[PDB]
Amino acid sequence: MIAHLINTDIGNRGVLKVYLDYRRKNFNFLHNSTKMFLDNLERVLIVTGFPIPPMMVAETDGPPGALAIYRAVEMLGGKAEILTYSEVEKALEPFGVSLARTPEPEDYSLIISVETPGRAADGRYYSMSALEIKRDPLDGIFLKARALGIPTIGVGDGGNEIGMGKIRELVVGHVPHGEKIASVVETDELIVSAVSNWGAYGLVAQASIEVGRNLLEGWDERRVIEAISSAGLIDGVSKTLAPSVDGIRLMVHEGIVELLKAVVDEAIL
Amino acid sequence: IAHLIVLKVYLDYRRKNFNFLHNSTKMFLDNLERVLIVTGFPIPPMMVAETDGPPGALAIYRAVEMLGGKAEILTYSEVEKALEPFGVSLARTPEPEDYSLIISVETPGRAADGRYYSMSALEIKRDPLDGIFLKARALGIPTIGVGDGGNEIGMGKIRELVVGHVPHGEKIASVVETDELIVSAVSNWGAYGLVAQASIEVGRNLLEGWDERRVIEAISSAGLIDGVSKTLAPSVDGIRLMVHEGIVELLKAVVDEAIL
Ligand SMILES: [Mg+2]
Ligand SMILES: [Mg+2]
Ligand SMILES: [Mg+2]
Ligand SMILES: [Mg+2]
Repeated sequence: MIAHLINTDIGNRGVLKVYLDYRRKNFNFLHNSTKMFLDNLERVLIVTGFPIPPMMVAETDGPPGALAIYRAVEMLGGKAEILTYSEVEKALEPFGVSLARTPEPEDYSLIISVETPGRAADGRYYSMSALEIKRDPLDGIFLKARALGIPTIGVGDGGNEIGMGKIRELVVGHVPHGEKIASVVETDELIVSAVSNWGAYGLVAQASIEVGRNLLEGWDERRVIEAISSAGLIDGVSKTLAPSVDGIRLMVHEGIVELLKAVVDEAIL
Repeated sequence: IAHLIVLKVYLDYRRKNFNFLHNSTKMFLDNLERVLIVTGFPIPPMMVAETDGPPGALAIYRAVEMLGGKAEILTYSEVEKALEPFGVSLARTPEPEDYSLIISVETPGRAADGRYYSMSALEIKRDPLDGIFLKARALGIPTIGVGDGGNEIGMGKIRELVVGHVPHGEKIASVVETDELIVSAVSNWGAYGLVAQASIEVGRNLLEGWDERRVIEAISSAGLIDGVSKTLAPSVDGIRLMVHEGIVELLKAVVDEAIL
């Protein structure tokens, strides 16, 4: 089971307990997110980028997952665009990604978020340690998407990201500073995972099984993370230019991607 | 770890007993003197042992000795045959009191009516292996169980969860209790998780060198069948080796991340 794997025990009690409760009530959240995904591939807007205090620089968690989704959208026949901050744009350049310009919800068939800050109750943006984020927000377009009724999907691994507002109670209860940190921004479908990137791959993995083709094949976790790390995107925990994400080294992320590919291939045969 | 390792039964268990893997691990590490490991799960109608369990028993067996303890295995004859190549100590006329720890990796447990059932409610007709866990509990001897369906030794500890989630549950849920219980998708993974956890507790990767493919093909050739297809395929629980290899590699990396 993909939804389970992407939530593997990291050492982060919060996310795990959120997953347990969230899943007890929405057992098939990953599949539901996948149906919405598959049904609206015409023109997908993908948003990522999470500034990290005190520098306010974007981290390694989120961009890779976005890239993986983008790649899958095109393989399935749709078009995609990415909405992020400057550094993240530079980091993804080697991959020739279409960058969204003066985007309006109406223009897209689906808008997905991978590790993007979501407004808290007090209208402010917070990191997992309760440090206010100072930088132009990206969640604004989701509020408009929701008001227009345009399909929305959120991926997060902490409680403070876009789409997390759907399970705000779970965050307040299981995560530190949850009351002040939890985002209120809702999403039509939500994917919770231990590492946002993983949640992203899980979507692709499930889509792959739904379609009968492994859309994850070719993905080189190592290369992608080294590339964006080189380009200046920092690790969210060590807050340094280490080739890792969420304080975890590549062997673990690489292992999850490989198992995902394996599970997908098995299910397809 | 406790996660990487029916899904609804696990889901509830981890919510009720959040530290079941850690607690199992603690017990494991504090009673390595002489460990009795029991496996072997008959598959009706043939009543021949499957590929799920023995590989797990073997990995635990290896870890006990690497930690300075001694291990013995209690199983059915074909499983003995299958494990022979690994130079495993077999148990002879074993007594509860003789061990500091008794562990079960996918072994059938009596149901409420004293009989043994497969997850499909077919009756398992072959000599029990669970009696020693009943006496072990009455004697106060540390006991750990690993299972993946609800009819295995140790599953008695969460009987309420099995009767509710599993089909035929009321009839097949095992009554046999164990002090600590490890629930997992595939029992082998449950056993590996135990070793992976012990590894982290000990600052040493006890799974290093574990060759999943090697083990499964070996016991498969030896005669042990895939539980789901009931055939001589080199798989366990109807899942091909590459998924199991991936699970093991993931566990090894998690351990490394923690150790270093
Ligand atoms: Mg993160
Ligand atoms: Mg986060
Ligand atoms: Mg079973
Ligand atoms: Mg099994």
